[PDB]
Amino acid sequence: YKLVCYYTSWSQYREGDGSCFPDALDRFLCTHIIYSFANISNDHIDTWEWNDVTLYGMLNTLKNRNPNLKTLLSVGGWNFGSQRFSKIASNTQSRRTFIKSVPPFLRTHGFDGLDLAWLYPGRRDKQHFTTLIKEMKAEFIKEAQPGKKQLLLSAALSAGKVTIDSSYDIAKISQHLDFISIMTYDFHGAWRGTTGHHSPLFRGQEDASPDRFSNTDYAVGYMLRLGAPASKLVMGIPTFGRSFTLASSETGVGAPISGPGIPGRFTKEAGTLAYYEICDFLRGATVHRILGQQVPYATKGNQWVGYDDQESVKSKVQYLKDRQLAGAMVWALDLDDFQGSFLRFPLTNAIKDALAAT
Ligand SMILES: *[C@@H]1O[C@H](CO)[C@@H](O[C@@H]2O[C@H](CO)[C@@H](O)[C@H](O)[C@H]2NC(C)=O)[C@H](O)[C@H]1NC(C)=O
Ligand SMILES: COCCN(CCc1ccc(Br)cc1)C1CCN(c2nccs2)CC1
Ligand SMILES: [Br-]
Ligand SMILES: [Br-]
Repeated sequence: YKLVCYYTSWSQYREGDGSCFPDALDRFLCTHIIYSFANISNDHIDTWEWNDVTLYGMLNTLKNRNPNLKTLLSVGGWNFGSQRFSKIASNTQSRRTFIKSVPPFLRTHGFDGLDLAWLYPGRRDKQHFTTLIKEMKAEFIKEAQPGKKQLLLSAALSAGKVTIDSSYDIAKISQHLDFISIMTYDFHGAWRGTTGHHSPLFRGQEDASPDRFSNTDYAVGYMLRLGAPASKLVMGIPTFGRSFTLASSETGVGAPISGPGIPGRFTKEAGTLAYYEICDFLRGATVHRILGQQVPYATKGNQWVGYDDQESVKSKVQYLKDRQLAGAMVWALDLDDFQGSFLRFPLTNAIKDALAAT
């Protein structure tokens, strides 16, 4: 089984024990660690943070004692230009420039592959996205024909049915990618103005859910139905939770809200909490496991957060193995309890143990 784990460079700037650098990562925890994110500048792949070369080194050092560990560099994100990615994929000139720039950059900085995290191609760039993936794979094939270990090509794909329908040609890009990480979190499941778990495993109670596609099971089944081999499918599991400010004494799935939850001390973003922030939050809170959805939420005062814990990620790993998928993907290592402030990496270690069947 694959255990694909993301590291985010901006996590270095977090205060106190939130500060996360690649040397805090257990070199044996994951089979693949993906560094997020790299830039596209002048139609070339390039660094993003000022100390990216150094952090690259800290990350790829981890393979010294661990030769099986593979690393990829992720390009894209949600604070990208996105028009830039479309320009590179649509403009043939920019496309050849980017594709040619990638293998030497990766070899120079010690990465074993590239990860595409374009969010999102859209209706206009579905075909350009397919072309980009095909020609990227072709250049990787050419670069290593003289008996070199071939560069890997992966892609993080949305788990949202609408985005999947408008953005991806699944059966075509699946034959070129080494694996597909399906982002089975950030689901916009709940009715508007209402609490909902952002990463439920199953639909759960039928009349308590606005639609059928806003759950992990549906997204995995759909991507399989569209022609993605199970052996190339890596199911994403979040080490973060989605939070809401309650508007009433109702604390269940479906309760009214006035907006996003209060930002955590370390990540400082309304509506989201890192898992260690959630561990701090759990002191004094009540945890209810959503019966049909197999994931927990925790409530305290006017605060509601749907998250994943050790039991729920064990359940999700059992799901992916029953489906015979390639493994699990984790977003993100720096959002797990990496310093063990509440052992270390509790959620990712739970995923890793659960991946070891029986
Ligand atoms: C990522 O790449 C983009 C594209 O080259 C950079 O955008 C330019 O940044 C310079 C410096 O601030 C500006 O003067 C230009 O006007 C920008 N051009 C465009 C088209 O956006 C961006 O700075 C890069 N980011 C990082 C962190 O390296
Ligand atoms: C409002 O946030 C929406 C963006 N979501 C969540 C970001 C977030 C997490 C924790 C905190 Br605390 C604050 C923000 C990301 C999640 C993972 N991501 C990818 N996974 C694989 C490749 S790209 C897609 C977008
Ligand atoms: Br419909
Ligand atoms: Br359907």
